[PDB]
Amino acid sequence: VSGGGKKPWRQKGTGRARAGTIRSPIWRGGGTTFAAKPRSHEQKLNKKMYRAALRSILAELVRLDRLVVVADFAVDAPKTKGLVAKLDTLGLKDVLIVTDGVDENLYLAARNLAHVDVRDVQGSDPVSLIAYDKVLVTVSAVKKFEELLG
Amino acid sequence: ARVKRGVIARRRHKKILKLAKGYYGARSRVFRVAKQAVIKAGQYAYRDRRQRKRQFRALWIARINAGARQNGLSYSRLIAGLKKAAIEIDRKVLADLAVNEKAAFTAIVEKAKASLA
RNA sequence: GGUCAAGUGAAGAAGCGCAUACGGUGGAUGCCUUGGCAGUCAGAGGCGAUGAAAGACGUGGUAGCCUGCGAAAAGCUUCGGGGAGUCGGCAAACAGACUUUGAUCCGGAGAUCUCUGAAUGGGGGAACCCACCUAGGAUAACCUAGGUAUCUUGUACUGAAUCCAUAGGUGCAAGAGGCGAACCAGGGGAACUGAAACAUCUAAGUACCCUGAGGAAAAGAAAUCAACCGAGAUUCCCUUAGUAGUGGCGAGCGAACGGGGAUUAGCCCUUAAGCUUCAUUGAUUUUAGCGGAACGCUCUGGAAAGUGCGGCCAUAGUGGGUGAUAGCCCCGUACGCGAAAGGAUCUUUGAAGUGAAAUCGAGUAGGACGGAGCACGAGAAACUUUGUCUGAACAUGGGGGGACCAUCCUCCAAGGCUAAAUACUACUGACUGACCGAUAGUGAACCAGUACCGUGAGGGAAAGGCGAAAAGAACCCCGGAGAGGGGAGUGAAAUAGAACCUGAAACCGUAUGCGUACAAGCAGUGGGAGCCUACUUGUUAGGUGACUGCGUACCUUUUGUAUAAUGGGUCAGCGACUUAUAUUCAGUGGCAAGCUUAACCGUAUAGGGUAGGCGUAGCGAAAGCGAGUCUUAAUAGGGCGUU
RNA sequence: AACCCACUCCCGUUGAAAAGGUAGGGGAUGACUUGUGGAUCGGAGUGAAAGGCUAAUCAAGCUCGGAGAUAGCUGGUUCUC
RNA sequence: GGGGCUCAAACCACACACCGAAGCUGCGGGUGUCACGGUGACGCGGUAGAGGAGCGUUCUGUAAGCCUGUGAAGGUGAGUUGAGAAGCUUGCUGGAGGUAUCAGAAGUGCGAAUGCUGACAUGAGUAACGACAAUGGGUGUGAAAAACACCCACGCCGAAAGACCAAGGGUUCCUGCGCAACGUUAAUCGACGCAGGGUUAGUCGGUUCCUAAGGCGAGGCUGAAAAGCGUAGUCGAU
RNA sequence: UUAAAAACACAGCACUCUGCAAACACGAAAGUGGACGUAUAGGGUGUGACGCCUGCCCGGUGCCGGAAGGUUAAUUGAUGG
RNA sequence: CUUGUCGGGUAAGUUCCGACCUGCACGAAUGGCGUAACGAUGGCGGCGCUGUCUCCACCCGAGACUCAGUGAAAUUGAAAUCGCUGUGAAGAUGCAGUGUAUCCGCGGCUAGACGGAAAGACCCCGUGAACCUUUACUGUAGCUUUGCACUGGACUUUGA
RNA sequence: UUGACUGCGAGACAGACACGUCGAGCAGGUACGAAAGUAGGUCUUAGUGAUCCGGUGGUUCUGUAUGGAAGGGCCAUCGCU
Ligand SMILES: [Mg+2]
Ligand SMILES: [Mg+2]
Ligand SMILES: [Mg+2]
Ligand SMILES: [Mg+2]
Ligand SMILES: [Mg+2]
Ligand SMILES: [Mg+2]
Ligand SMILES: [Mg+2]
Ligand SMILES: [Mg+2]
Ligand SMILES: [Mg+2]
Ligand SMILES: [Mg+2]
Ligand SMILES: [Mg+2]
Ligand SMILES: [Mg+2]
Ligand SMILES: [Mg+2]
Ligand SMILES: [Mg+2]
Ligand SMILES: [Mg+2]
Ligand SMILES: [Mg+2]
Ligand SMILES: [Mg+2]
Ligand SMILES: [Mg+2]
Ligand SMILES: [Mg+2]
Ligand SMILES: [Mg+2]
Ligand SMILES: [Mg+2]
Ligand SMILES: [Mg+2]
Ligand SMILES: [Mg+2]
Ligand SMILES: [Mg+2]
Ligand SMILES: [Mg+2]
Ligand SMILES: [Mg+2]
Ligand SMILES: [Mg+2]
Ligand SMILES: [Mg+2]
Ligand SMILES: [Mg+2]
Ligand SMILES: [Mg+2]
Ligand SMILES: [Mg+2]
Ligand SMILES: [Mg+2]
Ligand SMILES: [Mg+2]
Ligand SMILES: [Mg+2]
Ligand SMILES: [Mg+2]
Ligand SMILES: [Mg+2]
Ligand SMILES: [Mg+2]
Ligand SMILES: [Mg+2]
Ligand SMILES: [Mg+2]
Ligand SMILES: [Mg+2]
Ligand SMILES: [Mg+2]
Ligand SMILES: [Mg+2]
Ligand SMILES: [Mg+2]
Ligand SMILES: [Mg+2]
Ligand SMILES: [Mg+2]
Ligand SMILES: [Mg+2]
Ligand SMILES: [Mg+2]
Ligand SMILES: [Mg+2]
Ligand SMILES: [Mg+2]
Ligand SMILES: [Mg+2]
Ligand SMILES: [Mg+2]
Ligand SMILES: [Mg+2]
Ligand SMILES: [Mg+2]
Ligand SMILES: [Mg+2]
Ligand SMILES: [Mg+2]
Ligand SMILES: [Mg+2]
Ligand SMILES: [Mg+2]
Ligand SMILES: [Mg+2]
Ligand SMILES: [Mg+2]
Ligand SMILES: [Mg+2]
Ligand SMILES: [Mg+2]
Ligand SMILES: [Mg+2]
Ligand SMILES: [Mg+2]
Ligand SMILES: [Mg+2]
Ligand SMILES: [Mg+2]
Ligand SMILES: [Mg+2]
Ligand SMILES: [Mg+2]
Ligand SMILES: [Mg+2]
Ligand SMILES: [Mg+2]
Ligand SMILES: [Mg+2]
Ligand SMILES: [Mg+2]
Ligand SMILES: [Mg+2]
Ligand SMILES: [Mg+2]
Ligand SMILES: [Mg+2]
Ligand SMILES: [Mg+2]
Ligand SMILES: [Mg+2]
Ligand SMILES: [Mg+2]
Ligand SMILES: [Mg+2]
Ligand SMILES: [Mg+2]
Ligand SMILES: [Mg+2]
Ligand SMILES: [Mg+2]
Ligand SMILES: [Mg+2]
Ligand SMILES: [Mg+2]
Ligand SMILES: [Mg+2]
Ligand SMILES: [Mg+2]
Ligand SMILES: [Mg+2]
Ligand SMILES: [Mg+2]
Ligand SMILES: [Mg+2]
Ligand SMILES: [Mg+2]
Ligand SMILES: [Mg+2]
Ligand SMILES: [Mg+2]
Ligand SMILES: [Mg+2]
Ligand SMILES: [Mg+2]
Ligand SMILES: [Mg+2]
Ligand SMILES: [Mg+2]
Ligand SMILES: [Mg+2]
Ligand SMILES: [Mg+2]
Ligand SMILES: [Mg+2]
Ligand SMILES: [Mg+2]
Ligand SMILES: [Mg+2]
Ligand SMILES: [Mg+2]
Ligand SMILES: [Mg+2]
Ligand SMILES: [Mg+2]
Ligand SMILES: [Mg+2]
Ligand SMILES: [Mg+2]
Ligand SMILES: [Mg+2]
Ligand SMILES: [Mg+2]
Ligand SMILES: [Mg+2]
Ligand SMILES: [Mg+2]
Ligand SMILES: [Mg+2]
Ligand SMILES: [Mg+2]
Ligand SMILES: [Mg+2]
Ligand SMILES: [Mg+2]
Ligand SMILES: [Mg+2]
Ligand SMILES: [Mg+2]
Ligand SMILES: [Mg+2]
Ligand SMILES: [Mg+2]
Ligand SMILES: [Mg+2]
Ligand SMILES: [Mg+2]
Ligand SMILES: [Mg+2]
Ligand SMILES: [Mg+2]
Ligand SMILES: [Mg+2]
Ligand SMILES: [Mg+2]
Ligand SMILES: [Mg+2]
Ligand SMILES: [Mg+2]
Ligand SMILES: [Mg+2]
Ligand SMILES: [Mg+2]
Ligand SMILES: [Mg+2]
Ligand SMILES: [Mg+2]
Ligand SMILES: [Mg+2]
Ligand SMILES: [Mg+2]
Ligand SMILES: [Mg+2]
Ligand SMILES: [Mg+2]
Ligand SMILES: [Mg+2]
Ligand SMILES: [Mg+2]
Ligand SMILES: [Mg+2]
Ligand SMILES: [Mg+2]
Ligand SMILES: [Mg+2]
Ligand SMILES: [Mg+2]
Ligand SMILES: [Mg+2]
Ligand SMILES: [Mg+2]
Ligand SMILES: [Mg+2]
Ligand SMILES: [Mg+2]
Ligand SMILES: [Mg+2]
Ligand SMILES: [Mg+2]
Ligand SMILES: [Mg+2]
Ligand SMILES: [Mg+2]
Ligand SMILES: [Mg+2]
Ligand SMILES: [Mg+2]
Ligand SMILES: [Mg+2]
Ligand SMILES: [Mg+2]
Ligand SMILES: [Mg+2]
Ligand SMILES: [Mg+2]
Ligand SMILES: [Mg+2]
Ligand SMILES: [Mg+2]
Ligand SMILES: [Mg+2]
Ligand SMILES: [Mg+2]
Ligand SMILES: [Mg+2]
Ligand SMILES: [Mg+2]
Ligand SMILES: [Mg+2]
Ligand SMILES: [Mg+2]
Ligand SMILES: [Mg+2]
Ligand SMILES: [Mg+2]
Ligand SMILES: [Mg+2]
Ligand SMILES: [Mg+2]
Ligand SMILES: [Mg+2]
Ligand SMILES: [Mg+2]
Ligand SMILES: [Mg+2]
Ligand SMILES: [Mg+2]
Ligand SMILES: [Mg+2]
Ligand SMILES: [Mg+2]
Ligand SMILES: [Mg+2]
Ligand SMILES: [Mg+2]
Ligand SMILES: [Mg+2]
Ligand SMILES: [Mg+2]
Ligand SMILES: [Mg+2]
Ligand SMILES: [Mg+2]
Repeated sequence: VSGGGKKPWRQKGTGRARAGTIRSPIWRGGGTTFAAKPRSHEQKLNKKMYRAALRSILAELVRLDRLVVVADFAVDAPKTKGLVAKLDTLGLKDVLIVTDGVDENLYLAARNLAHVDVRDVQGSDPVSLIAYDKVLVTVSAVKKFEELLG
Repeated sequence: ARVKRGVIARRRHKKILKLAKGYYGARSRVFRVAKQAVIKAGQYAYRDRRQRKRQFRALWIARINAGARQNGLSYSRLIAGLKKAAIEIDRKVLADLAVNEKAAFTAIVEKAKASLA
């Protein structure tokens, strides 16, 4: 904190409490006692200890009847209206779409759509699979989960 | 996440100053004096729940003495004669009959006196 | 019904206490934000004698101060954009004007550019004083435009002691000078502190001062390591490893070999890569802009974006603000377009210079004395460097492999140039935040490095909020043609009235109820009459508390405090166990005789990367041997270890 | 006498004044007093020498840095069971 | 301890009764450990200190959710619920935001540090109002005159308490209009606020000419660097 | 800015150093002061007008002179291992 | 030791002046003993003079006091803030017993509130700090000795 | 005559640690006695100083490319009012 070099008053004789600098943590405009610096809140999670949670999450979606499996999922030309109609046939509003590869047409649509996300098998994190009300996977994406998760 | 103390601190001083209602001078309107006054008041209250039981028994015994000597007996002899015969009435009830039911008190003193104690 | 005597004793408060209700002061709290802080991704990394950074004075219709400009002075000329208002802000009014024949406004280029300041014609107390020379023009007591610092390099003329020529002297050309937060390479170089004292040592080659250069710098192509197998310039990151060493062998300091990565590159002294500047081949960016989809009815309301019903757009749906909460009201957003003219980068292919030291390295390698550097403090002390003094050989030669010798191995010093990977941000742009929200965040949200303080260097504040919209209160009355009020008006709301959101506490008042003038002390607590209020009309609620039992504050420090031991006038706000990296134990999980990655790649929290670390075997100082091993003459005994 | 000084008493001590005032007192042509301009300074200056003075600060000035020096010493350390 | 006490209310023996604690018992609750499968028995003073379990505050996810102009946060009363930190419901004020639940992160809880900043008390309407030269009337103006202006009359200085240069200051100078603040009281007055005006040189003082102490100093000599000294010279009045 | 004195200075006295590029002092050095002086001068030290005087000790420590002899540095490198 | 002893001065003299010598512990340029003049210098004694005093009295101005105006300060845990004798962190307004006493100002005085002011300066402690001294330790500026370098010729003496 | 022996050592006493005290018995070699046997100093309890550093005698250890050496390790032992 700027300033605060010399003693405000002398050590003895003035009848005031001892001071050494005007920028002391006790004073009004002084510094912070344990002032923060930028740092990283990064933890370590084992490779196998992360894959066991994916296995546990995926097993709970099947038990809770949130996982929906379909034979391929694609759209022609990027149109939010076109993707909205196709999800209504499956009866899904707040859905996470998982595919083996995110097509450009499917990515452009559903980008502005509110409660819909399109992801990848290796892009699907623990948080998203718990957050959305349904998870819609394709057959190719299922055969890829068993490869990565054993 | 900086936390400000304004709302919680004020809500905590007002709790103490509400218990200091009716005290004199600074004991009811500044927190430093009122906090000490509320603690001392609670200290007296715990102690004086013990003393209330002592002060009332000393008052029942004094009244039974006054009413027994009107019938011709002292307190220490009346208690010895009540134990001797069978009677196990409280001192609180005995002091109530001395003031209100004076005829019933006489019959108890006469019953205790027949036990020659 | 009188008189006397005795007994008893309501009301009457100068002022105080408690409770309640209204005020005043005061500025907390809540909400808010034009201000800050920390990152990420880019930019471009300098400005200056063509006069800088920093300023003084001036400049407008009207006074001051900020912001722009510079006697051509809130501007002049040109291109390019657009498309209707404009004459900058505090900060308003009154005036004068400007223009769809294209203005204010934005961008490129040009012109002007006072005085001070490296300040450079000479001096000076910065913003002042005094000049000389050349050319042109006026006749009076000048004007206009150019020149006149110093040093270095080059060149021309010239010329002392002194004969020749040297020093020296003038005239021209080119360059330099000063400023800047950090990064880089060098010169000089502390102390507090730690070692629980202190000298060697540490702190530390840090702080600080000084000198050069660049957008990066430095270093760089083996007289290098290895170990009889090989590697292959420099720089940076992760390990080896807190190990080998070093050390009043104290406190401490601290490698390398060997591996895993980022980057990829070498070329010359029989003259080369490269670099710089001009001229041309193309590409791409930057300095401004243009288009940019989709909504109605109804209720409450001052005002719908909120309620209820029904729709539409989506490569655009958690943006900002519009009278309360908006994808479809506005500006934007995704996505497409766009440059007269400047800047920049990469690309051709031409010239010029440079690289450049000539010719393979001599006062050099080596040595002696005294110091520095190597993790290494003289130590068995190798290697580098040099202040003093010396001093080789010439490829059948020389240097290293940690005293030294022999044998082997590997290199060729005393001449040069080289990109990338790396460091930093005073400065510009965009995005982001389990950052702050006016005692916080920059000292600085507000005309802040200001006011103020100091001779000076220097130190260094306080101070935000009416309302949606000024609709900012016409008019009447009191008052000094006041200050301040009472009405009336505006507004949804003036106890939102300009010291204006909300408006707490300390502190100061007015009104009502009860208590208080024969009474002794931490002011309460237990019991308790009487009175007042309300209403459920008394086993109720609320306010007072006559009288009475008990009762010497809080914190700290102590064997011990009512202590006449410390601290506090009170209120409000702020104010003290944190973070990073290495570890040990416990709890709780994943894998399991195996577990786990670090740097770094990456589609970027996934996946790869198992170099490394720990475990599966110990004993011994070690060589070494191994379910054993050490001691020992000993398979004896004993120590440690083993199902 | 002016001017320079500061021996005594008293007042003042929250002062009219962070060193004064009223009464008295010493020198007063000299080793005098004084204006303007200048020179010497921090382990340094200056000193007819009191460790005096160097901007109300001197047994080592002020200011900014090392720097949040060190403090086996005092003080303080915030909700509940 | 006091009043008071003498065949005692003193002392010495014996006897019976009663009072007397938070001790023990009775009744109703809460908790720790152990045993058994909710009951039993046996505990529950406490500083330094160890162990266990919780409340509340700000931010992030849950949450493009839910609540809210038929009224959010905040402020101020009342009632009510827990063993506590505390929770909940409401009247008034306010006028736009808040965050159930379960998790995750902390600038996470003040009465003290002769603590820091602002506001306000007590002393107290008390000390003091700054040289003890000195004031008294009349008139005028004015909302209002002890203090302003004029007149009459007293006092004080006069080697100054009168005039004038220099330094220093910088509009304080004069006039018109004013009195909120400033003036240790009031003020119509003012060195105060607003607005105008006011400084005229061949001879006065500067500048220009010359030098003193001293400064700077081309070349120069010296020095790790910065730099020191100094010649020609050119600044510098007192 | 609580001590004005018996404290400091003083004229006079004495000792000692210095031959000039002086001793001495400030300066990493150039240089400057001493001094544009020259032993009747300059520096340091003590005493303190004037009068009468200033006694004994050279063992210690210092200073001056001597140089015979003992020890005695970098340097040198016989000899031995 | 000591107010030594003797003499003078006073009614009375631990001070003063003159001597004695038993100099705890004078002494000759850190000078010895004298000395005219001088000193806001130290000690003692007289004359004059007096409110210095016995012992104070009266008077005059400026405050103090009252009225009008303006308007501080240190201090402060909170106060419904008596005496005495005991007790007690050992000297009590606040504890115990007891005695006194209606409530509130103003002018005065300072006995107490271990009164206010300044984290005691005396004393001790800290493996604290400064500055000063020296034949404390370790260094070092300056001064000085010798070797080598800048640094040469000749003659002579002299050791290997 | 050399048991004031060499390697150990079951088990104890003391004790914060570092240290200290007693010791049967086994293996090697001994000395006295005819032999059973006794002898790991002295009737017992004081006569003592850690680590670092440096020196001396040994050593089937190590020894910075290799063979050696220097240096280091191990055992014994010297230098501290
Ligand atoms: Mg400072
Ligand atoms: Mg400092
Ligand atoms: Mg104090
Ligand atoms: Mg701050
Ligand atoms: Mg990974
Ligand atoms: Mg989406
Ligand atoms: Mg009450
Ligand atoms: Mg209250
Ligand atoms: Mg009455
Ligand atoms: Mg009252
Ligand atoms: Mg960058
Ligand atoms: Mg760049
Ligand atoms: Mg300006
Ligand atoms: Mg012009
Ligand atoms: Mg145009
Ligand atoms: Mg110039
Ligand atoms: Mg100049
Ligand atoms: Mg020029
Ligand atoms: Mg000039
Ligand atoms: Mg430069
Ligand atoms: Mg040191
Ligand atoms: Mg130390
Ligand atoms: Mg220490
Ligand atoms: Mg020390
Ligand atoms: Mg060091
Ligand atoms: Mg160096
Ligand atoms: Mg550059
Ligand atoms: Mg290089
Ligand atoms: Mg290398
Ligand atoms: Mg080979
Ligand atoms: Mg290479
Ligand atoms: Mg649009
Ligand atoms: Mg929005
Ligand atoms: Mg609103
Ligand atoms: Mg919107
Ligand atoms: Mg609409
Ligand atoms: Mg070569
Ligand atoms: Mg050469
Ligand atoms: Mg060499
Ligand atoms: Mg050497
Ligand atoms: Mg060395
Ligand atoms: Mg050593
Ligand atoms: Mg050499
Ligand atoms: Mg070499
Ligand atoms: Mg070698
Ligand atoms: Mg070797
Ligand atoms: Mg080379
Ligand atoms: Mg930026
Ligand atoms: Mg606020
Ligand atoms: Mg601020
Ligand atoms: Mg500030
Ligand atoms: Mg000033
Ligand atoms: Mg209306
Ligand atoms: Mg209101
Ligand atoms: Mg309002
Ligand atoms: Mg207010
Ligand atoms: Mg508002
Ligand atoms: Mg308000
Ligand atoms: Mg209030
Ligand atoms: Mg009142
Ligand atoms: Mg009343
Ligand atoms: Mg009475
Ligand atoms: Mg009464
Ligand atoms: Mg009383
Ligand atoms: Mg009661
Ligand atoms: Mg009641
Ligand atoms: Mg009561
Ligand atoms: Mg009571
Ligand atoms: Mg009591
Ligand atoms: Mg004590
Ligand atoms: Mg004590
Ligand atoms: Mg107390
Ligand atoms: Mg006690
Ligand atoms: Mg106390
Ligand atoms: Mg007291
Ligand atoms: Mg005390
Ligand atoms: Mg104390
Ligand atoms: Mg305390
Ligand atoms: Mg106090
Ligand atoms: Mg496990
Ligand atoms: Mg064994
Ligand atoms: Mg074992
Ligand atoms: Mg004068
Ligand atoms: Mg007098
Ligand atoms: Mg005088
Ligand atoms: Mg005089
Ligand atoms: Mg005289
Ligand atoms: Mg003079
Ligand atoms: Mg100077
Ligand atoms: Mg100093
Ligand atoms: Mg002294
Ligand atoms: Mg100063
Ligand atoms: Mg001073
Ligand atoms: Mg430090
Ligand atoms: Mg400190
Ligand atoms: Mg203390
Ligand atoms: Mg009983
Ligand atoms: Mg009981
Ligand atoms: Mg009990
Ligand atoms: Mg029970
Ligand atoms: Mg307990
Ligand atoms: Mg108990
Ligand atoms: Mg409401
Ligand atoms: Mg909030
Ligand atoms: Mg409430
Ligand atoms: Mg509310
Ligand atoms: Mg809002
Ligand atoms: Mg939440
Ligand atoms: Mg805190
Ligand atoms: Mg506290
Ligand atoms: Mg507080
Ligand atoms: Mg506390
Ligand atoms: Mg105080
Ligand atoms: Mg406080
Ligand atoms: Mg008052
Ligand atoms: Mg008073
Ligand atoms: Mg008074
Ligand atoms: Mg007065
Ligand atoms: Mg007066
Ligand atoms: Mg006065
Ligand atoms: Mg006056
Ligand atoms: Mg008049
Ligand atoms: Mg007057
Ligand atoms: Mg006169
Ligand atoms: Mg002037
Ligand atoms: Mg002035
Ligand atoms: Mg005037
Ligand atoms: Mg006027
Ligand atoms: Mg008035
Ligand atoms: Mg006034
Ligand atoms: Mg004026
Ligand atoms: Mg000159
Ligand atoms: Mg010069
Ligand atoms: Mg020069
Ligand atoms: Mg001149
Ligand atoms: Mg003159
Ligand atoms: Mg004098
Ligand atoms: Mg004096
Ligand atoms: Mg003196
Ligand atoms: Mg002499
Ligand atoms: Mg003398
Ligand atoms: Mg003398
Ligand atoms: Mg002699
Ligand atoms: Mg001698
Ligand atoms: Mg000699
Ligand atoms: Mg004597
Ligand atoms: Mg005598
Ligand atoms: Mg006598
Ligand atoms: Mg006398
Ligand atoms: Mg003599
Ligand atoms: Mg003497
Ligand atoms: Mg004499
Ligand atoms: Mg004199
Ligand atoms: Mg005399
Ligand atoms: Mg006399
Ligand atoms: Mg008055
Ligand atoms: Mg009283
Ligand atoms: Mg006592
Ligand atoms: Mg007492
Ligand atoms: Mg009490
Ligand atoms: Mg008492
Ligand atoms: Mg008691
Ligand atoms: Mg009084
Ligand atoms: Mg008095
Ligand atoms: Mg008093
Ligand atoms: Mg005191
Ligand atoms: Mg202190
Ligand atoms: Mg103290
Ligand atoms: Mg002392
Ligand atoms: Mg010691
Ligand atoms: Mg100690
Ligand atoms: Mg034992
Ligand atoms: Mg035999
Ligand atoms: Mg035998
Ligand atoms: Mg040692
Ligand atoms: Mg070898
Ligand atoms: Mg060896």
